Amino acid sequence: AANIVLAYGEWPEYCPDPTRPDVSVNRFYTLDSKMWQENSTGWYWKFPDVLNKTGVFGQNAQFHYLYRSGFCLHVQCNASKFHQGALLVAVIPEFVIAGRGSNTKPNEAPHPGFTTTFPGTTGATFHDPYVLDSGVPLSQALIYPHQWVNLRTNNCATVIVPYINAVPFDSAINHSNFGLVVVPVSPLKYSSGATTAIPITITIAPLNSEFGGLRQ
Amino acid sequence: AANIVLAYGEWPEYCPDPTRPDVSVNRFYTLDSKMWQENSTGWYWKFPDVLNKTGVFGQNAQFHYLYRSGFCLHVQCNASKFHQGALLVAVIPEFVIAGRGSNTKPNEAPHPGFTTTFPGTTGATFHDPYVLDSGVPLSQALIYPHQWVNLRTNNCATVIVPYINAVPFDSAINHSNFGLVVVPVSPLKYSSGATTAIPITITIAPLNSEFGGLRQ
Amino acid sequence: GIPAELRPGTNQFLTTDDDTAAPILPGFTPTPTIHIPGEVHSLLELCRVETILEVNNTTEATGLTRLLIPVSSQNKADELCAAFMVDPGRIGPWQSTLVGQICRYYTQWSGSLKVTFMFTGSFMATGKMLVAYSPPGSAQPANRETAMLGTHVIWDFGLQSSVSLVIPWISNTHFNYDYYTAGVVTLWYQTNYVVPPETPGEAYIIAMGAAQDNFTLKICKDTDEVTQQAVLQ
Amino acid sequence: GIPAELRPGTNQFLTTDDDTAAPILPGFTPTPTIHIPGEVHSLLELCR
Amino acid sequence: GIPAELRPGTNQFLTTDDDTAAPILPGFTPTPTIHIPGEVHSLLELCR
Amino acid sequence: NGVLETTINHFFSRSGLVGVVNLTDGGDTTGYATWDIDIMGFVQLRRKCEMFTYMRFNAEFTFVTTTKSGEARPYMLQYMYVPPGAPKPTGRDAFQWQTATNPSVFVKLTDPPAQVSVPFMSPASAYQWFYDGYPTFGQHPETTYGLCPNNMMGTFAVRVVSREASQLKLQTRVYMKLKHVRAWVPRPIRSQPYLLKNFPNYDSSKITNSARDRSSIKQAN
Amino acid sequence: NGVLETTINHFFSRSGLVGVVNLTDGGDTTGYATWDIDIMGFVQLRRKCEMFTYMRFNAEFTFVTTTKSGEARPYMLQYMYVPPGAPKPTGRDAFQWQTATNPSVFVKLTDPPAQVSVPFMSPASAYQWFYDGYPTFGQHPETTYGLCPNNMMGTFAVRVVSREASQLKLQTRVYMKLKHVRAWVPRPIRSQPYLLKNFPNYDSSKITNSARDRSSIKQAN
Repeated sequence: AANIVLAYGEWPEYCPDPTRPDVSVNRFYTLDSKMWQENSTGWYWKFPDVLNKTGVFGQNAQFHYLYRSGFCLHVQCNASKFHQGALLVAVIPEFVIAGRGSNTKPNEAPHPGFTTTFPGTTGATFHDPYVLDSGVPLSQALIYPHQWVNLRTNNCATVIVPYINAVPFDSAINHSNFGLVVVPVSPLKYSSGATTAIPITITIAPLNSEFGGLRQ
Repeated sequence: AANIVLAYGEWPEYCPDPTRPDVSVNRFYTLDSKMWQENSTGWYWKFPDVLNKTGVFGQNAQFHYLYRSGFCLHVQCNASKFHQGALLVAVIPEFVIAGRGSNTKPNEAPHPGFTTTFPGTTGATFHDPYVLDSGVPLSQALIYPHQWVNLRTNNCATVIVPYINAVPFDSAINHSNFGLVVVPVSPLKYSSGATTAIPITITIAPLNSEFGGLRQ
Repeated sequence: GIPAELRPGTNQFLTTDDDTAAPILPGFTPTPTIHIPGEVHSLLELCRVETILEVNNTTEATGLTRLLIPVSSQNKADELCAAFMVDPGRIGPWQSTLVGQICRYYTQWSGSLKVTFMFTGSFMATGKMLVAYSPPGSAQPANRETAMLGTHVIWDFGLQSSVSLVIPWISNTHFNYDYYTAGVVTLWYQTNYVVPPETPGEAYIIAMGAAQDNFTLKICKDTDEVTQQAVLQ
Repeated sequence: GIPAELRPGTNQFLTTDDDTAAPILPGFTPTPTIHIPGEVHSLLELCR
Repeated sequence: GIPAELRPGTNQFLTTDDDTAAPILPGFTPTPTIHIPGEVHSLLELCR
Repeated sequence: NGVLETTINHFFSRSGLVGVVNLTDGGDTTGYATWDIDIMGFVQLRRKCEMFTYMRFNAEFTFVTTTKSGEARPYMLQYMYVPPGAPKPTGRDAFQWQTATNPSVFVKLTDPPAQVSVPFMSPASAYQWFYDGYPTFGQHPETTYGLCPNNMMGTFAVRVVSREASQLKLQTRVYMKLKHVRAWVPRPIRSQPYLLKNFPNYDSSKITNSARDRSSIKQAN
Repeated sequence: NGVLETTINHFFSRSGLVGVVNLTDGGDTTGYATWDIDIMGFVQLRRKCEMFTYMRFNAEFTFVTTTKSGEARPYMLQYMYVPPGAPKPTGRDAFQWQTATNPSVFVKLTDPPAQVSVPFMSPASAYQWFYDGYPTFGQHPETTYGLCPNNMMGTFAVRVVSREASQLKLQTRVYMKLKHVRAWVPRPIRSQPYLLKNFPNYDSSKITNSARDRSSIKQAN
């Protein structure tokens, strides 16, 4: 709670005068924690996906043709004072993974599978995080809205992101607005006898939500 | 002290709002006098060089990456009323000597040696002064800031020169802002029995100095 | 009609020129623009973001470990940990940063830069480092003692988990024998790395840097950073 | 005279362009328009 | 468009002429000038 | 010190070569040439507009046409621009070329180049070069990932105007200037080389390091 | 009595010929021609701008191109200007020519000449033709004396636009006008002839006297 990252210096707002679910969708969703250990390579969550199949929020999104909202993300890491490491918590818009294992043709180019593109509630894991699986240089990932969660210092990272897109409304199932990337820049180290695997808990509050086009 | 030559009608100033050595560098430096005799061909001193290896001023210039200052130059000639002659004291910016002894090619063209280009504290001596070793016509050297020191009349010549350059700051070791040329236009003549060689003393006060980029 | 006379430069196409080209669809009105957050006006806004330098780039750690420089218990006090030249525009640690990659598009730059360190060791660990900057024209500092006499910061981990050092000024100038001498920044062990029992005795420093407000660039050019030449198909 | 310089796009005929073409009959004045009911301005009027 | 007529002296390059040549780098702003002492305006200043 | 060279608009100025198209007349099968508008074509301008996410701009095209030997001759050319959604010419003599809604510029080969401007054509408020998702709403059962039709900017087609076929051979360098550029939500700029034209795919085995190596960490050049 | 002819700006006006470059097409090895911008090239304009020390101005270049026989033909040409610091074209077909940041002017051979302006390109506040010192800061241990990179004004390169090679042969007279001229801290003007292009070096044995001799001192013509 010491520092919040407010993405792009702009707060979520409603449609700039399409319905609102009152306060009904306002509450914390707590994802299954990820277990971070010496060799852990990082994780990511395509965001207007993670909540698609779970919760009251999930029933709205699957049954409505258009969707709009921002989010508030809290990433906590519980660990002792004898553990050490650092993570990079970043929210990167329109995160698009890429086919690796090069075969360059019009035909056999190895495009990612759906389970690899949209991971679901359990998120996915980077094959090689150095490029963020985008082919892009992770060392530059600090451009995006980001926070360092460093076990030496505060263990929490919170980031508010507004709704961003070229259009006011878009489908919740097909299009994933932003992904959430968590990478272990400096590897986790611990002395013998300490607990081996450190959990990572991400809590997400779909604040300021809108829906439309209900399907009976 | 009767007449001072103020070069280009403009006084030295500090950086037009990079540090200043208070008054610490303000004092006279007196170079080894040059001994002028019947056949003497003239002398020159590349100026932000002469002081480079000598004095408190010298330690600053060698240990700082950037340099700025003007100067005040006093040229005295001691001699009797039975001696006669004239000297031309001129301060000529960006004085560049030249390879003589023509061989014209891209390769074997006889460029000057470092000891010939930057003479040091003892200055250097013109091979053929008629061209000022620039290939340029000495008879036109009166363009520059200059003074005549004529043994018939006053024996002193003083010239204040401001810092001039295309850039505000420049290196003290590599770049020589201006040279100081002293030539015996009309040769020295004396009757038999008089002292044969007349001394020439040049005193220089680095007024209004600045330094920067110290090197431990 | 109005008497006119043609001048040289007629009937020429200058790629960098500017003038109104006739709209192919005059009556078309484009979709009005909405408010999209995070608009970028200047590239300088985009340089000031501090991004990670690779200070360990050599043929040993190849991977994400290429971004991290170590510290250990076995290293005695008063010896060098790591050093890197500070220039955005040449090869090495700065090619990973934005300021480093953004300077490839411009021939001349100058201004102040900002180098920042972060310590990933344990909360129980403690020690000190001396991080010092030697201006251009001065060579690699040979000893901590001579390094101290320059511009330095004593940085104690237990107190601050992060330190910052502003290099005062740096710019390029021409007119491989020149080899563009610039400053270097070294990172020394002030004291040996102290760690309690049952705690890892090896940690990483992570270094990142960015330009400051007065940093400017000029004379645009294309990058040699890509040899690709038109993938297409 | 007035110094001028030609730019690309000279001597081209762009079908969608707009500019005054020289009237073939300058002194001709057409029959003045009367009021005919049911004038159509936009096609949207015609969609509804 | 504006009716124009070309006059003799069209398409000629006169070495001593004067007119704006199109800047090869329009968006380039050169280094601002500082004060350098001893500026020369006329050659007469240099004859005296 | 003038900021104007670093503005986002000056960085995309300066019309470069976005494509080249060749034309030969047998008169019937292929008497024409077509070029889809794509600014991803070459790698210099691609790498620049892939450091952003949403971009909104105008395009200005200049068509430099010469012959194979290079010496011109007063043949007339037709540059047809078929806006996105219109059918493309299927032949030199096809009825596509007389469609009134496809603008054209008739210009002779011996003239200065022909030049036109294109507005911002998207239904969306800006282009987006990075789209995470699927274009279809039909519940894709699950190569169509990432490709959004919204970025179609249209097409040019070129022919020689004549009743019979003229045996000349041409190629057209097409230079594009990019005007009134607004850009949003920047990205990092790509380290890895490009493999497929339209897709981010890279090579996992050959990955190149972002910074050239050196001798030892504690020795600085 | 009008002073305007003696001003420092009028004295450098009046575009003269600063160079000439020849071009021949074998198509591959050398299909192009390059000319570095140097105003020291000829001895008339050199001797004028060497009577000053610092000068700041603009350049305006006009390219007069003809054929070997002299009769034109409508071939298209490309004049590329590579600003200081950019790599120069290494071949007719090299990728250097498609670089967007190198401005170009496509003009046909039968047109009036092509004309462009160059700004003041130095990082320094003015050019300096006389530099006393060394360019290197690296403690030169001690032919590099006097040569400062700061005066590089860039380069032009010329090619013929075509897919195949055209067998014509060209030469380009390039006239340069010098605008908005400011000049500082004058020098004396050179008596001795020039030997090396870029250096003051002169001949010590052959020195010529500044004023032609006469019969006796006390007889005036």
